[PDB]
Amino acid sequence: LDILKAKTIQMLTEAVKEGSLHARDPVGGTTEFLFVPLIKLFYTLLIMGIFHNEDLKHILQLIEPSVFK
Amino acid sequence: ELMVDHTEPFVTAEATHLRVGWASTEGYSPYPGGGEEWGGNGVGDDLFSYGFDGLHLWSGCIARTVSSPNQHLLRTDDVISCCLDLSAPSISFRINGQPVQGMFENFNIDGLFFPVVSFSAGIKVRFLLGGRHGEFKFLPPPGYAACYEAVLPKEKLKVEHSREYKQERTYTRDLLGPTVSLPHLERIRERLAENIHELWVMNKIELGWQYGPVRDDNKRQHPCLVEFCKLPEQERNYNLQMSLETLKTLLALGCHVGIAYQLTSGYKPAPMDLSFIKLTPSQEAMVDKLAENAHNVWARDRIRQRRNPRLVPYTLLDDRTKKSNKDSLREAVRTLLGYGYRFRIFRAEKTYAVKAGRWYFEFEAVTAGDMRVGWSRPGCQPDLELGSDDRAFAFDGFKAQRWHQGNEHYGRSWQAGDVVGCMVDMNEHTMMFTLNGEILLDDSGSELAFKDFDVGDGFIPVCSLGVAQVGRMNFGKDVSTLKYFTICGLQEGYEPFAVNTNRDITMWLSKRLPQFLQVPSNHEHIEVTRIDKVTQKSFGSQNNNTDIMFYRLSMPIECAEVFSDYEYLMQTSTYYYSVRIFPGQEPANVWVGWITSDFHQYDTGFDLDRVRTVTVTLGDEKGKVHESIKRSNCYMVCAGESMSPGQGRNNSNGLEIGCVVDAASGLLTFIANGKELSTYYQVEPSTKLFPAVFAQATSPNVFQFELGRIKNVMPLSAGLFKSEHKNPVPQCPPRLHVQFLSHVLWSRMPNQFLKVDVSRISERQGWLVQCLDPLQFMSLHIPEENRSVDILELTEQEELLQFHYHTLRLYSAVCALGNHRVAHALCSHVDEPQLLYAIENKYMPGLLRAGYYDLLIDIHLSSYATARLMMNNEFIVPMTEETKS
Amino acid sequence: VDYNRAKWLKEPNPEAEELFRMVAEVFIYWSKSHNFKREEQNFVVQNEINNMSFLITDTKSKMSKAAISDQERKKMKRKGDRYSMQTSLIVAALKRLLPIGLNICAPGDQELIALAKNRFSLKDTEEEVRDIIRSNIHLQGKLEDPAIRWQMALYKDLPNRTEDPSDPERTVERVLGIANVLFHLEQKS
Amino acid sequence: QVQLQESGGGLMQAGGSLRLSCTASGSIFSINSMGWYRQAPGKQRELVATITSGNSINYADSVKGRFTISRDNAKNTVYLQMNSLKPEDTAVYYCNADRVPNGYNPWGTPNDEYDYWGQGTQVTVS
Repeated sequence: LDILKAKTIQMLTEAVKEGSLHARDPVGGTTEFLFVPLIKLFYTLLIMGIFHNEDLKHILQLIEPSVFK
Repeated sequence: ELMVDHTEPFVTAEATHLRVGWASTEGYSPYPGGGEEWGGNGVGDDLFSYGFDGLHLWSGCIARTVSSPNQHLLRTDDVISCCLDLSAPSISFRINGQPVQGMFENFNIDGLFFPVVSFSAGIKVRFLLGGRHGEFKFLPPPGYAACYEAVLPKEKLKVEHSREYKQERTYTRDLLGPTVSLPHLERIRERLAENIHELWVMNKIELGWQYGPVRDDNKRQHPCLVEFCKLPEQERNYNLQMSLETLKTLLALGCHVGIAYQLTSGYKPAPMDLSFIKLTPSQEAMVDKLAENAHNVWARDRIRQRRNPRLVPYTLLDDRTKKSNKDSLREAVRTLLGYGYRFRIFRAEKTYAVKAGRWYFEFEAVTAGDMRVGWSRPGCQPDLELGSDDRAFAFDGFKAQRWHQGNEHYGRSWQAGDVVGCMVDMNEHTMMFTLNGEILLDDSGSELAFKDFDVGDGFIPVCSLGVAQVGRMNFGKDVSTLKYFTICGLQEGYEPFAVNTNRDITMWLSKRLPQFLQVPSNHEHIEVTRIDKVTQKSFGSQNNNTDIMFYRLSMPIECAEVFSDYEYLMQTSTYYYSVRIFPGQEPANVWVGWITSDFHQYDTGFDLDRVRTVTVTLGDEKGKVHESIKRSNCYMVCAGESMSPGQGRNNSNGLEIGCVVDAASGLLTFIANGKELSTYYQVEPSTKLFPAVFAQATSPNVFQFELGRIKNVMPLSAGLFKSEHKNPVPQCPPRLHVQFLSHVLWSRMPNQFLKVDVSRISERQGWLVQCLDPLQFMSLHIPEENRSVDILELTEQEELLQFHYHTLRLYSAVCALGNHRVAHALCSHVDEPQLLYAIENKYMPGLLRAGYYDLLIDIHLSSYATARLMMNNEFIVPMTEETKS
Repeated sequence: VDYNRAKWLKEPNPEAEELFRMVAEVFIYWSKSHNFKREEQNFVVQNEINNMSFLITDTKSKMSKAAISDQERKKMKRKGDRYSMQTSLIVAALKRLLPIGLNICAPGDQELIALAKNRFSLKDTEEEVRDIIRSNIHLQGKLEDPAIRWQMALYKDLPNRTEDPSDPERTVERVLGIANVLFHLEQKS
Repeated sequence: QVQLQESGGGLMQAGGSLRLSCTASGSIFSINSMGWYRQAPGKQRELVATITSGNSINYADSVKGRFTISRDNAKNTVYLQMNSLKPEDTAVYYCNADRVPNGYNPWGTPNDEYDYWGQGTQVTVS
């Protein structure tokens, strides 16, 4: 679970940065394939409550930095 | 010999792949034989290479478990002394001095052999040679040379990658293409002998020598000093031999040969005007050829007797000796004159094909030659030349001409380093080239190479390079890398092909290894008719342009992993098939038998002597020979030799060759028209044999496979399909089909290569090869064909992609809704490192990525997630201090 | 112009820019005057001038009696083909100087040049197009794109910047002068 | 291939008579310049007296003593007789037949290595 935490956090940050820069080569060939499985995994982990307080803080900062500052 | 300084046992999930041995180049070409490029294949994975890993001998992807004192996987500080001998068929090894108990023998002697080590990753190795190239810790065996002694003349010995040109370089990869294999003159005779001996005795007199049959340095007596008229008979014969050789070569040089003072201790030599006469450079070159012939016969005589430099041919001979021989042999010529008597195609991945917009890329030409650059649709075929078909639009600067379904002149020629950029405006349907930053003038007044073309599928950057050609691809990921972009692309608004692209473009190229592919209906000279009371597969080819075709059935028959009346028919393990040759097909070009999955040898002619065979003789701890296992990728017999005397003209029904495989004993037997053939083979345990026939098309109907069965032997389908195993009736399920060997395949270069920290210096203690970067990849294995393909390569393979996506869907469905037993069962097939690599990897097909994510969320993180989500609605609060707080 | 064209691109000399401008003016006069084209065609037909000889730079090149198209030389027997609009020296000089002219203006200025050329295509007079450029000068800088980023980077890296982008009147005049020329070139191509 | 077989060189006290027979068998061409090469244990190799066709014996610094070397070209057979023996004469003697006539080679390198080095025998002196 801890390795999965670190992996999903790093790929989610890289994915949001890549989506921000709007590359023409999303992972899997489509932005849907880039995001949908990753956000599904993150959502399942959040439901299971694996993430601790710091992980939730980073998640909120990456999804919306201004509101959750 | 070579020491490993520190070997990580479990740096990755698997053990370190460390093998050392010798690999033989295929076809006597610089391309070596062994692990295929861009794969997890080391040495000893085919018949071309032979390896040893400390505990096992490796050849053809099968280990032998060699025994030795303190047998173990190679750990730190191991001498590993490998002794190669090629005059004899033996390659031996000694771990820490103690020889291994078994060598390889009868390996194919042809080809050039070199040492080679597959060191996986996370390892440190250091070789040993002689002299400054290393220190020989252990003494070489008697009659053996040093490792560095075989250095090519005028070359500095260095170590590099065996076959792959990978250098971990971005946008600067030298995508080098194919390489190269790498009575009237009797008076003239007498007078020439006279002149030669007087020229020599001038030098003899300058020292102070006299004449006399005895030859002692103290007495200064030189028997050759006396003139040829009075020359002693033995010395006369000695001089006359070289005189005869000189004049014989003079007349054999292509020019007819006929008739048209100083201090003298002895007599006075009187030479002609050797230096005064002027000889043309063509005459100089012809005399040089004569000197080369003289040194060649010298070397031919010498090689019978010690690895001297003169043993090298004249082409690589040292220039000092070459020039000395040239002038020495040209002196006599001057006396005579005075008297007056598989092109490789690289391209970007088809997923990056663009259907609209403005695009540009650069192609480098390090060496000018057979270079073509341009844009081609995904339907382009590797075998066809770039631009020679309507599917490709190419340009060759060296010949200065465009290519699309034809050849037409375009622009000027280029030189080394002349970058060529490719303007393409798909909206305007315009496409042309800029050579060294300037637009070509085409033929009369145009600038565009091609126009008015249907968009169809998106065009892809592509470049074809010929023999001894080096070029580089610059798609334009970074504008600073682009040099002449600001001259043309910036002004006309053409954007770089990969400026917006986040990651480097995967490159797909024409692969050298030819694989067996299923026969297509539209293929020329390939028509397989499936009829049906026994099923038959006949090949009635019509075009017959190609000479020899290799045909293989789709699925193999495997032998027993441990080698040992309808009732005995059901108990038996022998399986029978047959091949019937139609009339008009000459039997001598037909070979019927079995092959493994390792047969990738292609040639215009096939011989059983050219079959790659090596037999490892594994012995005992006492050195006694017990086992001699022979490997081969091809087991057939020749139908011409199997043809009984007179059957080529007397047999109206043709020749039938029946093959029987006994898997319990691993025995292959052949029968010719009811007559048992003396040729039989024995195979290894766990070997998969594919029915296969090689034939040269001489008639419209060549031959046919028959799946019938003989008495007390089960049909072939019984061993092929597990579902039909006890039924002796012959059936032909749709899965079984013939496959012909073809070169029409593409190969993908990995984006990340295994970086090696090789010393690249002539340091002491030997050259050091170290690699501490753990790199892994997932390999999808096709059980039917016994082959492996990287899971990333399925992007271009639509059928395998869809089937694997549906297989992952089936896994998810069968483990869905918290079926814990099925989840535990699937945990073996779908491993945790596999799931982690699949989710982390950026390069991945979308369908496979989604399937692996869903499979992960189903086998794990599913039951708890669902239970917690379902419970979420309820609220039960304990009465505790944290609750009060 | 072919002699110092690479230099003139590397550094857009004031003389380079001015020469491109007045060559463009000569071409505009030639295009607007129908008698100009007719008289040039008649003159070229009368004198049998080989314009492509001047178009192709005289470099070291020999055939050694290989691939002699004497049949083709006999095939061309058209007085109308003797003078061609592509072979005209005025438009050829414009093609040679065109990258320099594009270097004169910024990529956003080039966007406004394209819009103004579209205005010329849409039956608009020179002063009307100039007013349109003045009104739409806001698009420069506002129109941003990843490729435009490196275009601006290279444009600044180019040393000479004799053009004044801070002057809206000068920018509009440059845009107009490039745009009408490109519109006439579109008419002739 | 011309192979030279040398037999003899037994061990006895000084002053005894030693007989050595060297026979050359091989191609019929290039038969000339039979020589003996002496090499002591871990010492420099020296050239013993060399006889050629026509009874031409080439001497050196090692011919000191009582030598009698005679060759016959009919069967390429050489008889060597040692009468006076010295303790320093203990060495291995190799019989060679090189086409280099009498020990000179005007051509140079293309024949200086044109040697047929046959087998030899160890001569020991007490």
